[PDB]
Amino acid sequence: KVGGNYNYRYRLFRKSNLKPFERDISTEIYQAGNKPCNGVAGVNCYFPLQSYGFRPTYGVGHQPYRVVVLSFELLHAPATVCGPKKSTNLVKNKCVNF
Amino acid sequence: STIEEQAKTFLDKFNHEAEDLFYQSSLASWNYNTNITEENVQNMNNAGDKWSAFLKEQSTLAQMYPLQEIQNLTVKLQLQALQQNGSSVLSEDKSKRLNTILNTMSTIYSTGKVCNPDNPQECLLLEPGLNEIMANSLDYNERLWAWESWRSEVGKQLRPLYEEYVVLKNEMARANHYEDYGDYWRGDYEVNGVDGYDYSRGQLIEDVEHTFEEIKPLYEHLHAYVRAKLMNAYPSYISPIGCLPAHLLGDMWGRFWTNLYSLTVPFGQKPNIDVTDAMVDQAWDAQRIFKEAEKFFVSVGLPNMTQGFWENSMLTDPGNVQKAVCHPTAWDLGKGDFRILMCTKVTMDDFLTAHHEMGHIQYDMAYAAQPFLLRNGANEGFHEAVGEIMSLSAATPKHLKSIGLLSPDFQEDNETEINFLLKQALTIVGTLPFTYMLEKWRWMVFKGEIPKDQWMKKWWEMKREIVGVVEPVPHDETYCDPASLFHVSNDYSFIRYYTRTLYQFQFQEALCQAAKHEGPLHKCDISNSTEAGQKLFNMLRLGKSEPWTLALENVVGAKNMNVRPLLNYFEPLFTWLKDQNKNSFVGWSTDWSPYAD
Ligand SMILES: *[C@@H]1O[C@H](CO)[C@@H](O[C@@H]2O[C@H](CO)[C@@H](O)[C@H](O)[C@H]2NC(C)=O)[C@H](O)[C@H]1NC(C)=O
Ligand SMILES: *[C@@H]1O[C@H](CO)[C@@H](O[C@@H]2O[C@H](CO)[C@@H](O)[C@H](O)[C@H]2NC(C)=O)[C@H](O)[C@H]1NC(C)=O
Ligand SMILES: *[C@@H]1O[C@H](CO)[C@@H](O[C@@H]2O[C@H](CO)[C@@H](O)[C@H](O)[C@H]2NC(C)=O)[C@H](O)[C@H]1NC(C)=O
Ligand SMILES: *[C@@H]1O[C@H](CO)[C@@H](O[C@@H]2O[C@H](CO)[C@@H](O)[C@H](O)[C@H]2NC(C)=O)[C@H](O)[C@H]1NC(C)=O
Ligand SMILES: *[C@@H]1O[C@H](CO)[C@@H](O[C@@H]2O[C@H](CO)[C@@H](O)[C@H](O)[C@H]2NC(C)=O)[C@H](O)[C@H]1NC(C)=O
Ligand SMILES: *[C@@H]1O[C@H](CO)[C@@H](O)[C@H](O)[C@H]1NC(C)=O
Repeated sequence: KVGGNYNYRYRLFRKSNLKPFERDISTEIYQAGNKPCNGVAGVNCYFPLQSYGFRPTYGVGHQPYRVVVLSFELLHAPATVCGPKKSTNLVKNKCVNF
Repeated sequence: STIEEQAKTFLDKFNHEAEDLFYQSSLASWNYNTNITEENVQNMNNAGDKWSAFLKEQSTLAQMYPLQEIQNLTVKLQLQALQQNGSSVLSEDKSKRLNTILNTMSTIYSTGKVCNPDNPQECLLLEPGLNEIMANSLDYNERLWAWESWRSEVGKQLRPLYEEYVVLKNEMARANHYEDYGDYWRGDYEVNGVDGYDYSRGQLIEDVEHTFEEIKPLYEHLHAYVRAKLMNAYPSYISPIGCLPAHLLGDMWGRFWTNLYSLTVPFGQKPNIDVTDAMVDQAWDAQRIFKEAEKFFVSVGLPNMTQGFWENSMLTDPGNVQKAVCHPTAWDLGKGDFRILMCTKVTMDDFLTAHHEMGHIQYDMAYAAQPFLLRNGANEGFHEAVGEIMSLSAATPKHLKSIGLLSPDFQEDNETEINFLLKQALTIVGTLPFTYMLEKWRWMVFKGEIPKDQWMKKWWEMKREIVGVVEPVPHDETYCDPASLFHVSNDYSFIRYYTRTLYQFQFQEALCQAAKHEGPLHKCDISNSTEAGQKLFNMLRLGKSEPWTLALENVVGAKNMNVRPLLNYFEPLFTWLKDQNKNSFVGWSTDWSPYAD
C-alpha cells in the first residue's frame, strides 16, 4: 500500500540460532549489554521486531514475495495421500492382463 | 558482552530505521521538486525535520562506545562517521547567531540589487542580467561598471558578517580538536590505521602544491595566447607584458574562461562537430536519447536499468501546469529506487548530460549493498569524476559515427582537433589556478596567518602572483571580494573541484590502456570493451568501505593523485601553443596595473 504496509514483522534479534522447524513468537526485550532493563526500551535493550516498510515504488529485491514450502513425510503409513492416476478402461471378451 | 559486539547490535537497528526514514524524506523531497505546490512544501518539511531529529538522537546516543576498543574497520568507520558532533557543540546563543548570519549571507547574495548611475530605477539582480552582461557584452566600460558595482554594492555588506562567521566557525571547529576550520575541511581526505595507505590531514596541502607546480608551464602558454588574442578586441587596454584585467575574462569572477571562445578561436572557418540537425532529421525524442545512453553503458559490461527507472523518472517537462525545478540530477531514494529528473530537449548538450547523469545512476546502483552510512563515493571527488569520464568518452567523433549521427565517411582533420582541444582547455585548465588560489586563501584565513587587516591586500597579491590577473580599480580594506562568490558565502568546500579534475584524467588514461588504445588520448572510446568495465566496477562497488587511496590503486596502479595524464591529454595543444608564441612574451610581470598612468 502506498504509504507503508506495517503488518509484516520479521524478527532480527535472538539469543541463539533457531533449530530446524521451530517457532518463536515471544516478544521479550533483547538484552544487549550487561545491565538488565526489566522489559522497557532504552539503551542496549531493543524491540526484536522490525516490520517491513512495503511500498509499490520499490525495486525488485525489496518487494513482497509470498512463499509456500511443501514438505513431505513418510514414516510408516501403508496407504496415504497420493497423486492422481489416469484411470484406464475395462475391456471385455479378450484375454487381457488386468 | 564486550564493547565491540554491542556496536554491531546498535548498528543493525540504526541501519534499518535509517533506511526507512531516509526513503520517506527523499520521496517527499522528490514529490516537491517535480510538482511545486504550497502543501507539498510543508509535507516535505515535516519528513525532513523528522529525519533530522532521528539523526540527532541517534548521534547523541552513539557516544557510549569508545572508538579505541573497536577492532573491525567497517564498524569503526560507521561509528566515527556517526559519533561526530559537528555543530551544536557550541552554546545556544552562539548557535543561533551562526545560523542567523549564515541565512543573512545567503539572502544577501541571492537578492542583491545594483542599478545604473544615470537611471536609478533600473536595478538588475545577479542571475538575470549581471552574469549576462559579463558573458555576452563586448564593451569595456559596461563590463567594468558591472564588475565594479557588483563588488561595491553587495560585497561591502558581506564583510562585517564574514568577519564574525570566521570566528564562530573557528570556535566550533576547535571544540572538536581540529585546530581550525580548515583542518575540519581537509579531514575528509584523512585515512588512519591501514598500515600502508595512511594519509594525514596536512599532506593534502603538500600534494596540491606539488601537483600545481607542474601545470604552470601549460597555463603560462595558454595565458600568453589568450592575452595576444585579447589585445585585438580591446586595443590599448592590455599590455604585451602585463596581466589581464579581471573583468575581461568571461564572467563575474574569472572562474571559467569558456566565454572567450568567440574571440580566441584558433581556426574560425571550421565549425566544430555539433550533431543537432541530424537528431531533428531522424526525429529523436526525449526517450531515444536515454535508450542510447543505456545501450552505451551496457556495452562496456554494466547492468541494465532497474526497470523501475522508466516509469517513475521525469524525462520530459510536464506541460499544462506542473511547475517543476528541472535541474538535471540523479536521485537515490533508496531501497532499489533510482530516478532521473531533467528537462530534456533535442540538442547535443542534453545528449551528453544524459550520459553524465546515468553515470551517477550507475555509481549509485554499484554500491547499493553496503551499509547505510557507507553509500557514497570514496571521497567528494570520485562521484563527479566517474560521471564525467562517461560524457568525455561519449562525445568523440569515432563514437558519434557509429550511432548514426554523422555521415559515414566524415574524414577528420587536425584543425578541428585543435579547435576542440582549445575549447576544452579554456574550461579544464582555466579554472585550476583559480580554485587552488581561492582555497589557499581560505586556508590561510582560517588558520590565522592573514590578520583581518590584510585580507584584500593578500587576496590581490595572490591573484597577481598565481592566477595572473590584475584588478582594474584599487580595493581597500572595506571590500570583501571572495565573499561575493557562491561557494564562499554559502559555506561550501572548494577543493573537490581541484581533485576531481585530476581523478578524471587519471581514470581516463587508466581505462584507455585496458581498451588498448593507440592514438592520442583525446580520441579514446571505452565502449565495446569488457576490461574497462571490469576495472571500473572493481572500484565502483566499494563505496566508503575502503580508504580512497586503496580504491584509487585498484584502477590506476598508484596511490596519490597525479598530473601526468592531464599533460598527456593536452600534449598536441601544448606543442601548437609552444609554436604559436615564438614572438610573444610567455609570462607576466606583477607591476603593470591598468590605473597606474
Ligand atoms: C501535484 O500536487 C497537487 C497538490 O499537491 C495535486 O493536486 C491534487 O492532489 C490531490 C491529492 O490526492 C488529488 O486528489 C487531486 O485530484 C489533485 N488535483 C488535480 C487537479 O489533479 C496534483 O495532482 C499533483 N500532480 C501530480 C502530477 O501528481
Ligand atoms: C568484522 O570483520 C570481519 C572480518 O574482519 C567481517 O567479515 C566479513 O563479513 C562480510 C559480510 O558479513 C563477508 O562478506 C566477508 O567475507 C567477511 N570477511 C572475512 C575476512 O571474514 C565482518 O563483516 C565485520 N563486521 C561487520 C559488522 O561488518
Ligand atoms: C561529542 O559531544 C559530547 C557532548 O555533547 C562530548 O562530551 C562527552 O559526552 C559524553 C556523552 O555523554 C560524556 O560521557 C563525556 O563525559 C563527555 N566529555 C568528554 C568525553 O570529555 C564528546 O566528547 C564529543 N565527542 C566528539 C567525538 O566530538
Ligand atoms: C595539419 O596537418 C598538415 C599536414 O598534415 C599541416 O600542414 C603542414 O604543416 C607543416 C608545418 O607548418 C608545413 O611545414 C607543411 O608545409 C604543411 N603542409 C601542407 C601541405 O600544408 C598543418 O600545418 C597542420 N595544422 C596544424 C594546426 O597542426
Ligand atoms: C560495438 O560492436 C558492435 C558489434 O561488434 C557494433 O555493432 C555493429 O556495428 C557495425 C559497424 O557499422 C554495423 O555494421 C552492424 O550492423 C552493427 N551490429 C549491430 C547488431 O548493431 C557496434 O557498432 C559497436 N559500437 C561501437 C561504439 O564501436
Ligand atoms: C538489457 O535489456 C535489453 C532489452 O531492452 C535486453 O535485450 C538485454 O539482454 C538486457 N541486458 C542485460 C545485461 O540485462
